[PDB]
Amino acid sequence: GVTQTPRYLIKTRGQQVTLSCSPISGHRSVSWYQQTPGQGLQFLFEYFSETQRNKGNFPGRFSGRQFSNSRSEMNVSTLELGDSALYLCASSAGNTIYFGEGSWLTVVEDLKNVFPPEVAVFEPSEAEISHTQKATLVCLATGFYPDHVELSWWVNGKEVHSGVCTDPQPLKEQPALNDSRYCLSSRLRVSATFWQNPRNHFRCQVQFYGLSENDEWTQDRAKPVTQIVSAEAWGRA
Amino acid sequence: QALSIQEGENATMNCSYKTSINNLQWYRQNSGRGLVHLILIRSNEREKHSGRLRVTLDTSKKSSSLLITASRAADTASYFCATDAGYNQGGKLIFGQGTELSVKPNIQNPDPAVYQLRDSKSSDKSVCLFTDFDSQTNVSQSKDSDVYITDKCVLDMRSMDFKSNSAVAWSNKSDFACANAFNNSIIPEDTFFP
Amino acid sequence: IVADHVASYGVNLYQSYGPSGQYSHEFDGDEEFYVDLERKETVWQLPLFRRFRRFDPQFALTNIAVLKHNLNCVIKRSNSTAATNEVPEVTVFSKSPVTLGQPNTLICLVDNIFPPVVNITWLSNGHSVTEGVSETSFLSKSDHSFFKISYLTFLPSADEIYDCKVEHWGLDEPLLKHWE
Amino acid sequence: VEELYLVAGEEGCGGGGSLGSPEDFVYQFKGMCYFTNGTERVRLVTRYIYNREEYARFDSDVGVYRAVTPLGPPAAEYWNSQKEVLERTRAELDTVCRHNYQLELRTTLQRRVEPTVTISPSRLLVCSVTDFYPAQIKVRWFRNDQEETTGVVSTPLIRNGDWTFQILVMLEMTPQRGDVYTCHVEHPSLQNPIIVEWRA
Ligand SMILES: *[C@@H]1O[C@H](CO)[C@@H](O[C@@H]2O[C@H](CO)[C@@H](O)[C@H](O)[C@H]2NC(C)=O)[C@H](O)[C@H]1NC(C)=O
Repeated sequence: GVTQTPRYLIKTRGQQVTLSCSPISGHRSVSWYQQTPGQGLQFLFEYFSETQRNKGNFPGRFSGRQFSNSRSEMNVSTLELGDSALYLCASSAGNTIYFGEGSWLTVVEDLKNVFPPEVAVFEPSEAEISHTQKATLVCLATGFYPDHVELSWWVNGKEVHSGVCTDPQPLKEQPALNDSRYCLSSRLRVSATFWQNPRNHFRCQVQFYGLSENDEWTQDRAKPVTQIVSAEAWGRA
Repeated sequence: QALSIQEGENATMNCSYKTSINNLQWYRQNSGRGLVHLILIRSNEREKHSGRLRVTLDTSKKSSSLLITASRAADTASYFCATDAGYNQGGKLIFGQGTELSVKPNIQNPDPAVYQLRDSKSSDKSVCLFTDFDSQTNVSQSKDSDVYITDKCVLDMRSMDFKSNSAVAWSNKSDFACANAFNNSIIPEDTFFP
Repeated sequence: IVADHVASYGVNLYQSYGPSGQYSHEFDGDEEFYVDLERKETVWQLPLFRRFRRFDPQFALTNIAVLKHNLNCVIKRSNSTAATNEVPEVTVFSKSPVTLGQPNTLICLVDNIFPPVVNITWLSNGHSVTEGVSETSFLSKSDHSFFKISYLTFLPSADEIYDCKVEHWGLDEPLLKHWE
Repeated sequence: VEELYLVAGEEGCGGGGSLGSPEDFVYQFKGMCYFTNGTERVRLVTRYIYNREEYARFDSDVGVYRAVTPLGPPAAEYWNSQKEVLERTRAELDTVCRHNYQLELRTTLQRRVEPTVTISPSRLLVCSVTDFYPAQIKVRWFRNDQEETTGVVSTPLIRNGDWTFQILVMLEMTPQRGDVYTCHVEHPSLQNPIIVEWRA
C-alpha cells in the first residue's frame, strides 16, 4: 500500500511542515488531498514524472515535489490554525486510486495547549456481577490535547480485542473552546469468574503522541512528550 | 447524510454528481485512515456487482446507488462516491460528501441497566455505565457541562458469542449519581437501577 | 479503414525540439479545437462550436504529459533514432475567384510536413506581410506526417504580387511559392 | 454535455531518466473513432507512434492491444496485463466515441453551407463552386439539355481548412449560337440544384 510519514505532527502558527509519501510500486501518479471536517476532502495537487501535472485551489504556500522513483513530498509554509487536517497521499496506475494512512497535523496556538492524558481504571459494579454473570471495567483517558492517542487493553500481559469497546471519537472537555482538551472512554467486559480471580491483571494503556525531547519547554509542568500512560487493576473475590 | 440499520439488513446508499464521466467508484473510510476503493462502474453499465456489493448507475439523473447485502458491524464506515470527472486517469477524483453508515447489533436478550463502578481511591470521579439495552435506544448528551457522556458503543465477547451496547457517564459533581445521569435520554422503562 | 465519418478524439503530439506539444480534436479531416497548452484553454474553430460545445483543457495537459513520459520509455528501449526530415510540398490558391478590388483570402497549403517544425510567412512584392495572416494547427495525416494551412486576407491587387514563404529542415533554402 | 477524450496509455518504464542541434524526437498518440450508418457501426483504433512508426495499437475489433512493430511488444504486453487499463480502453468505444458522436449530431453533422456558384471565361469556361460543406457535391456541365460527357476537366475536391470546400470544373467548347451552356450543381444543403447559365 501507499505509505505516508510522519503519522502525527504538532506545529505552531508560522512554522512549516513536510510530509512524505511512497506510492505503490509501478504507480506514477501521486496525488495529495486535505481532509477537514469543515470542508471534507479537497484536492491539493497531483504529480506525474517529477512534475506537477494538476493543481487544486490552495495558495502557493502549499507545494509539492516528486522524485525519480515517484515518491512525493508536500510542504506547507506559514502554517495557520485552519491548516489542521488529515493529509492524504494517493497513488494511481489506472482508474482506482490507493490511499495511504494519512498524516494528522495539528497546528496549535501555543505549545502550552499540549497535554498528555491522565488514565484511570474503574472496577466492575457488584450489582452488575449479580445480575448478569459479567463484569465491565471502564478506562477513562482525560485531559489530553491534541487528540493523537491509541488506547489498548492488556490482560495478563497480552493485548485483548475481545470484549473491548473504545469510543470512536474523543469527547471535548469544554465544547466551546477551539483548544479544548479531550476525553476518551473504553470498556472491557469479562466473565464475573474471570474478574473474581485475584491473579488476573488488567491494564488500560494509552499511547500519546506529543512533543519531541528536542522542543523547547518553559511551562511549569513536565514537558508533554510522546509517551505511554497507564492504569491497572487486579481481579478480586 | 446518515444511515442506521441492523446487522443482517441490507444497506442502500445514494450519491449524485455534476459533470460528464467515464466512471464512478465508491470508497469507504474509517476514522483517521485512508479511503479504500469498493467497486467501479463505467458509464456504459447500469449495474455491477461484486461479493456482497452491487452498484447501479443512472447516467441521465447522474446518480448512483450502493447496495450492501447482509450488512455486518465491519461495514460501519463513511461511504463516498467518486467520479473521474471525465479524466479517466491520474490521481484526481471528485469525491462527494459521504453517507455515514452505522450497522447496529441484534441484541438477543436486552437486560437494560445502569450500574455504578468505583476506582475510586485514585479518582474523585464516579462513573456510571448504562448497558445491555437494545439497539433502538439512543443516548443523548449532557446538559450540565461538568457531566460527560459518551455515545453508545458496541462490544463483542467473541467466544461467549454475546454483544452488548453501553454508554458511560461521569462527573466529579458528587451531587451527580447514577439515576439522574442518563435523564436527558429516552431509556427503556424496564431499566434496572440498583 | 472505410467509414462514413472519422474522428480523432484526439490528435496528441509531443516533440523534443522546443520542447513542444499539440492537442486537437478533428472530425472528417477538419480541426474542431486545439488546446493552448501554456494558457490552459480550448480554442474552438467555429462560432457554432464555441457557442455550444465544451472541452476541459486539463484533459489535454494530462495526456501530453503521458506522451512526454512515453517518448522517454521508447528511447530507453530502442537505439534512439531522431526523425527523418521530409521535403514539404507547397500550394497557394484562393478561397474564391479573384477580382481586383474585391476582398479575398489566399491560402497556402504546406503538406508532407515532418518533423512538425515549420515557418510559414507571407511576402507582398518581396516584403514581409503580417496583417491578415492566420494559420491552422498541424493537421494529421494517416502516414503520420502533418499538413498545415496559412491564410492571408487581402484586397487584390493592381500591381501586388504574393508569395508564401516556407522554411523547413527538409528544404535547402526557403521555398517561395508564388500565387497565380 | 462536455466532450470526452481518449487516454494515452502510459508506458511502464523506467525510471528512466529523460531527454542546440536541428534534430527532433517525436511522439504521437491518435485516438480514432470510425462511424458508419449513424452509430450502427462504430470502431475505435488508438495508435501509438514514435516518429512515423506506429508501434502499438488498440483496435476494438480485436479487443486487446497489439504490437505492430518490434518496438511494441513490451507496451502491448504491459497494457493487456493491466486489467483496469484494458477494461478502460474496451469501454472507450461507448464512453467516448459514442458520447462525443451525440455532440457532433447536434453541431457538425447539421452543418450545411450552400455553394456559391459562378461561371467565368478563361485565361474555355470555368464553373467555380465555392465555400460549401459538407463534401458531397456533384457538378456537371450541359450544352442545351445534354450533359457534356467530354472536354470537361475538374480539380479534385479542395479542402480549404476552415470547414469549407471548393471545386473548379472547366469546359472546352466551340460555341455556335444560340447554344446555352449551363453549370448544374447538386449539394445536400440545396433545396433545388443550382443552375447557372453562360452568356453569349
Ligand atoms: C524559423 O524562423 C526562426 C526565426 O527566424 C529561425 O530561428 C532563427 O534562425 C536563424 C538561423 O538563420 C538565426 O540566425 C536566429 O538566431 C534564430 N532565432 C530564433 C528565435 O531562433 C528558425 O531557424 C526557423 N525555422 C526553420 C524550421 O527554418
